[PDB]
Amino acid sequence: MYQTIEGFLQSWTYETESTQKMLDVLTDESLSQEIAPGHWTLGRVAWHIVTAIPVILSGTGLKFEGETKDYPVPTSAKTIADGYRKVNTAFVEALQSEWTDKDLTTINDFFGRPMPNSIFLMTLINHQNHHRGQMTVLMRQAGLTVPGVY
Ligand code: NI
Repeated sequence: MYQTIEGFLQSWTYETESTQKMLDVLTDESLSQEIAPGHWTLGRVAWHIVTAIPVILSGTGLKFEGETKDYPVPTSAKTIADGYRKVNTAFVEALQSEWTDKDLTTINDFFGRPMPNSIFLMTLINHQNHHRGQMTVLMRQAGLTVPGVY
C-alpha cells in the first residue's frame, strides 16, 4: 500500500528522474539495439515504458493525455524522451488535482481483478523498474554510458 499521495510522489519522483535521465542519453542509432535476433529493440522497450503510464492507470479512472499504443515505435529518441516527460507531467498533475489520500483505497478494476488504487500505483513503479533494468543492458550494448540507479 501507500498511505499518502505525497508518500507516493517521493517514491515516484526518484523513479521518474532516474528513468528520464536514461531516456535522455539514448540516440537514434541505439534504438535499433536488440535483445536478440527476433526480439524487441531498445526503442521498443523505451516506448513501452512511456505508453505504460496511461495503460496501467486507465482502470483507476484518473484521466490524462498520453499515447497508449506501443506500436509503431518512434524513430527519434527525442520523441521518446520528450513523450515520457510530457505524459509523466500530465499524470502527476492529474493525481495532484483529483486525488487525496483516501482515493488510494478506492477499489478499481485492473484488467479483470479488483484492487485498490495504491496497487495500481505499486504496479506502475514495479513494471517501469523491470523494463528500465532491461534498458540498462541494451544501452551498455549500444555503447552508451548508463547513469546509475539504486
Ligand atoms: Ni511490460
